[PDB]
Amino acid sequence: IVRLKDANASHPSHSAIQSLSFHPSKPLLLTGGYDKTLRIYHIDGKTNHLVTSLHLVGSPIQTCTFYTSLSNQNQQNIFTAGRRRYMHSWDLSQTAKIEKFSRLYGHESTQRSFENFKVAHLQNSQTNSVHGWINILHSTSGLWLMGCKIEGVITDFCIDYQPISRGKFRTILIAVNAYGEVWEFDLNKNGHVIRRWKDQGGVGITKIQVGGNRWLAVGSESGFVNLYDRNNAMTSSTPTPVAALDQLTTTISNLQFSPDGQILCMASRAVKDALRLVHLPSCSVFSNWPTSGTPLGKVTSVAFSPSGGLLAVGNEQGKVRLWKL
Amino acid sequence: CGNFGFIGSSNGSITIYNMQSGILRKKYKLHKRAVTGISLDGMNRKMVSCGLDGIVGFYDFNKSTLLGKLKLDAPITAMVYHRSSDLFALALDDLSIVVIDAVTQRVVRQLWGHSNRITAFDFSPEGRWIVSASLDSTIRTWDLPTGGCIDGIIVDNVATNVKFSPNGDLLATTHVTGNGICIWTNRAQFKTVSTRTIDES
Amino acid sequence: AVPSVQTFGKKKSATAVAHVKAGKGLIKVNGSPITLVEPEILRFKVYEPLLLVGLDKFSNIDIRVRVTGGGHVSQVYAIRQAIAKGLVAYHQKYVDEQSKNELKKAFTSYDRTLLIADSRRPEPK
Amino acid sequence: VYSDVLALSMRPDGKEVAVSTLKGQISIFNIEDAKQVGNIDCRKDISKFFTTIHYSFDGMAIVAGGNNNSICLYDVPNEVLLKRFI
Repeated sequence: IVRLKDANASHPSHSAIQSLSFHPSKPLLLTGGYDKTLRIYHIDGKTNHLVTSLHLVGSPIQTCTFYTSLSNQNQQNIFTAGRRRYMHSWDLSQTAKIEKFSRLYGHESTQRSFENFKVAHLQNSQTNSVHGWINILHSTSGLWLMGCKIEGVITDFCIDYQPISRGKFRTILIAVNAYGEVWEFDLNKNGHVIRRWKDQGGVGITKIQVGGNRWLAVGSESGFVNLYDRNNAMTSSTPTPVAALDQLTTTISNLQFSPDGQILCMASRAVKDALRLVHLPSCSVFSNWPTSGTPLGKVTSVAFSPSGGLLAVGNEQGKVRLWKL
Repeated sequence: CGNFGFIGSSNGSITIYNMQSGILRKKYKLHKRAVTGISLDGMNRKMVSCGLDGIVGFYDFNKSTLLGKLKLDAPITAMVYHRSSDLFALALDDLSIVVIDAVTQRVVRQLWGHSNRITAFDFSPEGRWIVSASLDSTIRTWDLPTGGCIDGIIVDNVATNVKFSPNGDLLATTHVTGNGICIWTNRAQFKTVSTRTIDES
Repeated sequence: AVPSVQTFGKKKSATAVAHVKAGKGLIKVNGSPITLVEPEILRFKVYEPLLLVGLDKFSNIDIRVRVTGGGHVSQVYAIRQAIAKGLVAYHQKYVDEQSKNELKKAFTSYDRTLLIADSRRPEPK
Repeated sequence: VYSDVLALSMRPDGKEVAVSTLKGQISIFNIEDAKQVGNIDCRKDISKFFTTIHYSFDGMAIVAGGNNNSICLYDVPNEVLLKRFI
């Protein structure tokens, strides 16, 4: 295995990471910082030099989400959001004109702010959850297209959600956080439920990724990892793992899937030097790496590439580190 | 009586403290997962508990003896207890409501029909009804002498809390939107009604 | 000032005033611990307040008594009344009531008049 | 042991007997004078009263009354059944 060169990009303080994402065609690392810094720097394992950054005055930042991966605007536009009731367009054509996305009617001032939004595949749909039903509107027209009435009674501005690897047209999930309930909803017809089923919020309020589906692995706050197939969601509603393993003595604060849905990644942020990789469907732990003998820190964010070979690990000290895998 | 407090940690320990002096009095450890609901009879005799490892713990309050335990098919999220009839209903992960007679130490009732998770449920003061609030916008009255659903209230703002008044008059419901608390009226001047379920969407 | 209570224990003519004060568990009879008493067989009868409710119970207090009057049987019956009365007097004022209800239940169930002194008043029938 | 008594209560079997103490404690005992319970003093500010007491006819309860504007309920074990305030 190849140990790459250590990273050099760091915050002046000890700070967190808004989002980790990748350019789909080139190796490039996008970074949103909390001081209104929208920077992106080139990575090869040898390079960390800054391509460009963005600091728009009269607009702070609160969350970061990489704008849609395939319509035509993966490589031109990035929509970023702050504490105000609109969000921003960043143009690599660099034009970078602000398109004030305050154009939701009568329901704009109902959330905290634009803090959590998930764009769909072909950008004709964009999903937003409240404490809470979901708005679905265009990222290029500004009109409220529709919105599915996800009723909710324990919805707490649910932390992360995902149009699945079987296509957004097939179904689309809702991870109802603080109990982790799952609501499969169909995009082809607004108003029809695919199915709902219990996922455990007794263990795991932790973030979860969608595999592919092929595997649906979930993590707990106890080092107890579970493997849930997509067709374990059919009746009866309780899931059963084919293998449920302990590898962490402490909390599991991170989860990632590979693009083929056959590699799980997990990490924590309570004790320094702790990160683990999992193979699928062989259920193997990658033992050559990662261990506690590598500098890992208190890991907040982690991401695989669209190729999934590389691996970005952000700490609470400002160092984000990539690895070919 | 207002003398002792019963707390259940995320690791499984349940301690009994004295509310007058704030002292450690007693500690238990049987659950290996988080304790989701603790109660005791009004006679201060038998102490019940429910955990995420499926465990229903039955204790003697006078001694420290394990009186009983029952294992269910689903972990339990909440415990509401009716004191003057010694029954307690339990919201499980299998979308069913397990009402339990405590003296028998036996599972006696279980309710089905809720398509989604229930966050709030409470006993009628006469012990005949349990109106529950679920994520599928269902606020259902449950009649215990028949064991079936007799009423379902379908709303647009689902109630986060349903709470029976001590007198048989009012209902305290807190909702998802709206900082206020909707109070609901049982008519209670008459009824002989027994009519049934699913209606308007 | 320390938390402290004082009571008494009476046999036929024996007087034994107790001084149940706070501390670490010294329990003395006029200068002397319990295990030296002589009667030496009636040592077990004054062992009894250690025993009927559980042994420990004493790590926060201290005991000192003194006896004037009586006989060697009468002197030991005076103090062992006063120990149990002196014990619950601390639970009367500082500790909660229901603990003391558990003490007196363990006391009264075996009671050899541990909580009441002897008084004799005859009458023809 | 304590307590000049105003209020006395009997069982109609000749075995159980309740005494009101010189305070709000209510103690009950057998014909072999072994004290079963002693009940805590009277609360309810608008000082202590123990004026009337009764052993119920089923033999499973007693009712206690003072003059502090309520009434108290007990069983043969230690506990309070109910407390009804006027």
